[PDB]
Amino acid sequence: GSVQIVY
Amino acid sequence: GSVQIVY
Amino acid sequence: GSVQIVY
Amino acid sequence: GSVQIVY
Amino acid sequence: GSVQIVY
Amino acid sequence: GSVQIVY
Amino acid sequence: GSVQIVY
Amino acid sequence: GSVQIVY
Amino acid sequence: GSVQIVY
Amino acid sequence: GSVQIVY
Amino acid sequence: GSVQIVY
Amino acid sequence: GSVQIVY
Amino acid sequence: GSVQIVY
Amino acid sequence: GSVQIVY
Amino acid sequence: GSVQIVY
Amino acid sequence: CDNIKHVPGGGSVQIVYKPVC
Amino acid sequence: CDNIKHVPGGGSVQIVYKPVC
Amino acid sequence: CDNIKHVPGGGSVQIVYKPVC
Amino acid sequence: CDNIKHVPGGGSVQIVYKPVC
Amino acid sequence: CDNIKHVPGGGSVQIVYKPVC
Amino acid sequence: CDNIKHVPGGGSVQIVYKPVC
Amino acid sequence: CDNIKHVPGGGSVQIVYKPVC
Amino acid sequence: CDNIKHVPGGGSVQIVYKPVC
Amino acid sequence: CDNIKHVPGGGSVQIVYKPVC
Amino acid sequence: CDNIKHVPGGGSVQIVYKPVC
Amino acid sequence: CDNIKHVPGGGSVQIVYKPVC
Amino acid sequence: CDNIKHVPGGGSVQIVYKPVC
Amino acid sequence: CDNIKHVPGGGSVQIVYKPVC
Amino acid sequence: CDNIKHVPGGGSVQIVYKPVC
Amino acid sequence: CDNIKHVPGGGSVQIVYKPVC
Ligand SMILES: *Cc1cccc(C*)c1
Ligand SMILES: *Cc1cccc(C*)c1
Ligand SMILES: *Cc1cccc(C*)c1
Ligand SMILES: *Cc1cccc(C*)c1
Ligand SMILES: *Cc1cccc(C*)c1
Ligand SMILES: *Cc1cccc(C*)c1
Ligand SMILES: *Cc1cccc(C*)c1
Ligand SMILES: *Cc1cccc(C*)c1
Ligand SMILES: *Cc1cccc(C*)c1
Ligand SMILES: *Cc1cccc(C*)c1
Ligand SMILES: *Cc1cccc(C*)c1
Ligand SMILES: *Cc1cccc(C*)c1
Ligand SMILES: *Cc1cccc(C*)c1
Ligand SMILES: *Cc1cccc(C*)c1
Ligand SMILES: *Cc1cccc(C*)c1
Repeated sequence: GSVQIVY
Repeated sequence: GSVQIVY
Repeated sequence: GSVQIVY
Repeated sequence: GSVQIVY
Repeated sequence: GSVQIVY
Repeated sequence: GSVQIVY
Repeated sequence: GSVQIVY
Repeated sequence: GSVQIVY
Repeated sequence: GSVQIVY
Repeated sequence: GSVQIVY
Repeated sequence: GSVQIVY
Repeated sequence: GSVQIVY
Repeated sequence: GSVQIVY
Repeated sequence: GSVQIVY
Repeated sequence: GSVQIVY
Repeated sequence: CDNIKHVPGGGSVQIVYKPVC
Repeated sequence: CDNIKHVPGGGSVQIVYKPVC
Repeated sequence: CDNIKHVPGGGSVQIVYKPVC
Repeated sequence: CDNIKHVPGGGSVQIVYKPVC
Repeated sequence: CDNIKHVPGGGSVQIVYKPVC
Repeated sequence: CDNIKHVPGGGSVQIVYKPVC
Repeated sequence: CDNIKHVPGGGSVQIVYKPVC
Repeated sequence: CDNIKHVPGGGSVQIVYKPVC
Repeated sequence: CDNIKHVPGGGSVQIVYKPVC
Repeated sequence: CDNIKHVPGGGSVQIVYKPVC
Repeated sequence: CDNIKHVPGGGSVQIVYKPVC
Repeated sequence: CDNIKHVPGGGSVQIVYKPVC
Repeated sequence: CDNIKHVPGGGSVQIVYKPVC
Repeated sequence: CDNIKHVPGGGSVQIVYKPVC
Repeated sequence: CDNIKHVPGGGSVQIVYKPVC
């Protein structure tokens, strides 16, 4: 249940 | 149940 | 349940 | 449950 | 539960 | 002509 | 013409 | 024409 | 026309 | 036309 | 193509 | 193409 | 293309 | 393209 | 392109 | 709201919760 | 809100919670 | 809010919680 | 808020909590 | 707030908590 | 409002009164 | 408001009264 | 307001009254 | 307000009255 | 306000009255 | 928004852009 | 926003851009 | 915002950009 | 903001940019 | 801000840039 954000 | 966001 | 943010 | 931020 | 910030 | 409010 | 409020 | 407030 | 407030 | 406040 | 406003 | 405003 | 304002 | 303001 | 202000 | 005329001629209670006007 | 005329002719209670106007 | 005319002719209580105007 | 006319003709209590105007 | 006219004609209590104006 | 393209090719007057966007 | 392109090609008057954006 | 491009190509008057942004 | 590009190419008058940004 | 680019190419008058930024 | 119960039971990303509440 | 209960049970990212509450 | 209960049970990142509350 | 309960149970990063509260 | 309870149970980084409270 992790979160990864890339722009 | 992870979240991955790419723009 | 970690968080990783990359711009 | 760690946090990593990269700009 | 550590925090790492990189600019 | 009065007003009474109760909750 | 008075007002009374109670909670 | 008075006002009374009670909580 | 007075005002009375009670908490 | 007085004011009375009580907490 | 001018604009004129009067109140 | 001027603007004129009058109140 | 000037502007004129009058109140 | 000047501006004139009058109150 | 000048500015004139009058109160 | 414009030109509202609230004259109940008695007791008045107005309870408005998070309006967006 | 513009030109509001609040004249209840009695007791008045106005409770407004987080308005955005 | 502009041109508000609050004249209840009695007791007045105004409770406003975090307005954004 | 502009041109507010608060004349209750009696007792007045105004409680404003963290307004942003 | 501009041109506010606070004339309750009685007792007046104003409690303002952390306003940002 | 997004991606608005206001190019009247003349005089332009925009009067917006209390928008909530 | 985002990505607004105001290019009237003439005189421009913008009067905005109490926006909440 | 973001990425606003105000280029009237003439005279520009901006009157903004109590914005909350 | 971010990334505002104010280039009227003429006279510029900005009157801002009590902004809260 | 960030990254503001004020280049009217003429006369510039900025009147800001009690900003809260 | 009141009494919101956000319990996805996993990863949660909330991106809210200029809300007016 | 009142009584919000944010318990994702995992990773949480909240990005809120210029809210007006 | 009142009575917020932020308990993600993991990593938490809150990025809030120019809120007006 | 009142009665905020921030207990992520992990790593916490709060980046708040020019709040007006 | 009142009655804030910041107990992440881990690492905490708070970066606040020009708040107006
Ligand atoms: C008509 C009206 C009543 C209360 C609040 C608003 C914003 C408007
Ligand atoms: C009409 C009105 C009542 C209370 C608050 C606001 C912002 C507006
Ligand atoms: C109409 C009004 C009442 C209370 C507070 C505000 C900002 C506006
Ligand atoms: C109308 C008003 C009442 C109280 C506080 C503010 C900022 C505005
Ligand atoms: C209208 C008003 C009342 C109290 C405080 C402020 C900043 C404004
Ligand atoms: C589209 C638009 C025009 C003026 C003001 C707002 C908030 C939006
Ligand atoms: C689109 C827009 C015009 C003027 C003011 C605001 C807040 C937004
Ligand atoms: C778009 C905009 C114009 C003027 C003032 C604000 C806060 C925003
Ligand atoms: C966009 C803007 C213009 C003037 C003042 C502020 C705070 C913001
Ligand atoms: C954008 C801006 C103009 C003038 C004053 C402030 C605080 C902000
Ligand atoms: C329900 C809700 C989510 C995010 C922002 C607001 C103001 C409200
Ligand atoms: C519900 C909510 C989320 C983030 C910011 C605000 C002002 C409200
Ligand atoms: C709910 C909330 C989150 C962040 C900032 C504010 C002013 C409010
Ligand atoms: C809820 C909140 C978070 C950060 C800053 C402020 C002023 C408020
Ligand atoms: C809630 C809060 C956080 C940081 C700074 C201020 C003024 C307020």
